[PDB]
Amino acid sequence: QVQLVQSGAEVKKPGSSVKVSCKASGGTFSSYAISWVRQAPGQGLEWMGRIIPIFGTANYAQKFQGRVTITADESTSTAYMELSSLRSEDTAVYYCASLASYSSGWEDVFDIWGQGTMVTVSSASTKGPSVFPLAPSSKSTSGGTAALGCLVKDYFEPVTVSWNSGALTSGVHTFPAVLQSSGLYSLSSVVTVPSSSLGTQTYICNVNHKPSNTKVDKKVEPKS
Amino acid sequence: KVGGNYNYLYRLFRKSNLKPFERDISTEIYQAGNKPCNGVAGFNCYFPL
Amino acid sequence: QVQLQESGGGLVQPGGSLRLSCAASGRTISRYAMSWFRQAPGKEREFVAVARRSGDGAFYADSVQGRFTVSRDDAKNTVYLQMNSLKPEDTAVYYCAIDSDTFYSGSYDYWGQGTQVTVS
Amino acid sequence: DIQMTQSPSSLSASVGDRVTITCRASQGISSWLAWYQQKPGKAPKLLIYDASNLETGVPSRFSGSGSGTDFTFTISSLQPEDIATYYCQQYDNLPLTFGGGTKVEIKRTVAAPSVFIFPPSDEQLKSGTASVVCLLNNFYPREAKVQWKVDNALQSGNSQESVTEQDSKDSTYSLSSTLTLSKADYEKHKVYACEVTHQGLSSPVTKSFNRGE
Repeated sequence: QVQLVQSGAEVKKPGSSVKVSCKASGGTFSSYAISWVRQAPGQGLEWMGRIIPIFGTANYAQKFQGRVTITADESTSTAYMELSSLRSEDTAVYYCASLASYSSGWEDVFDIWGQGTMVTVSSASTKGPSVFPLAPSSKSTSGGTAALGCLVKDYFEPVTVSWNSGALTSGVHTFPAVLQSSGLYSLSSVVTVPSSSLGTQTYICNVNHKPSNTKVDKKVEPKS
Repeated sequence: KVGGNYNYLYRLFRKSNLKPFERDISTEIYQAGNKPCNGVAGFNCYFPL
Repeated sequence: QVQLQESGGGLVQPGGSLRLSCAASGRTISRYAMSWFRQAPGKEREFVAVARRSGDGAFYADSVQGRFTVSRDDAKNTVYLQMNSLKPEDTAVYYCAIDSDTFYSGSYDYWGQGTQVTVS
Repeated sequence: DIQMTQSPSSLSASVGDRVTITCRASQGISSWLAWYQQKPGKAPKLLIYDASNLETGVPSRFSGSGSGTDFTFTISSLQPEDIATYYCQQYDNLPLTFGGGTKVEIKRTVAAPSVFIFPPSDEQLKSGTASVVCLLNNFYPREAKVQWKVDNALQSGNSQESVTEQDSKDSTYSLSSTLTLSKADYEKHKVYACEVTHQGLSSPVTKSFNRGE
């Protein structure tokens, strides 16, 4: 089976020429014309980079020409992309894909996509989660249950949350939240529980991030 | 395209001929005069396509 | 500031169909939406329908979906309603209402008056 | 500017509806065109890679056709799994750009929502900050009221929002609004609240609270 793989998720910074790499498995790397896809949350396919490794020719989209470069090194069986002058729109799940549909008899449709990674360039939040609680009143209840929540918004990579070791899930929710005007991100979650346990069970909201592993947990305390 | 279209590929160099109406799908690396280039560099071992 | 009127209704034979209309003056209703209500004589109220400007059809209450149609005309501030298959449980007065909000997708509903629809 | 667009931003329909929807572009082409389906933040599906051609994996419910500047996307039935967006992208020339697409949701009866209010706690006060969230859940439509009624007044510019996609379980929705404060504002704003009005609501519902709790 054929497959392409990038390196682990990482952080990219503007104002310099960064060296991004990804490998192709299954047949020689020289057999596939590799295309880079910066699939964004809203936008879909991309064509900002295409390289035929053995011929060495590469073309780019009108947005990236002049400042970028691609280099294929078959010694380590890797294809490199020199990227510079980044903008905030680069928040996307990147894939290096095979555009090798010329020997297939089909006109260059993409067939194989790599595992891809969520590149971190924006000023969302990690490294020092300042969690604080949020507690409803037991008057706005419906269905015989009450809810809880917490929120984090401080510093900079993206954020992820958790409460406990996945014990009770009578009801849970999460939102693709927004970032504060300061340019820093906030995220929240909600869980529900019968009214007798609300606040008395001493719930705790925890937050951690992969790039740094800064783990902190602080409590929540609604009223019954 | 004005300065691109590198996905339209064909054959400009290869050694062996194929018989009439024979079937072939090969895209293997070409030899380098010496023993072939098995996924490595060599003299030229230029690509089929 | 606020003004709306209606027309139609009366005492009619059951089993057939009927129409109902409503309109407003003093303003352009393109910002708001329109809804209708029903209330049998000496009893409580019930929902009828609502009109949306997107033109994606119409919405009605649970038990009145398959026999009602509603329409609206922004430029004229008019609301139109139609009903079919009269039954002893729907013999009632039908009110006109405006789903009002300041250039918004949501709305708070304000009611006016209605017309009589009574079976023989 | 070779770009394609759709006319009903939020195309709604029940399960098993006949829809002949169109994707129109400024310039017409006879080849090098495809259509996709996609979730928010996930790769696109190879649904229609060519004009009037269906590839493996496509269900019989969807199909494509057309010619010129307009192309008709035929829907024999809309499955509840189709909470997603369509696209009508082209790849004819070098300077490419992506389409806009349309949003899809399942038309369903309306249900009564769940409404909550999230006042702050004394830990926020001792820490220097303050905030409030009031939430809305289990409603069908794609938009509803979470209006900010800080001291019975609207606020914008320093507030935040939070919304989900359509809950594929019973085609429901949720929505919320947020607040964040310094001290001086918390000290002079006495009664906080967010007012909600709903189709099946006869009077504006007001969820309020105070600072001392």
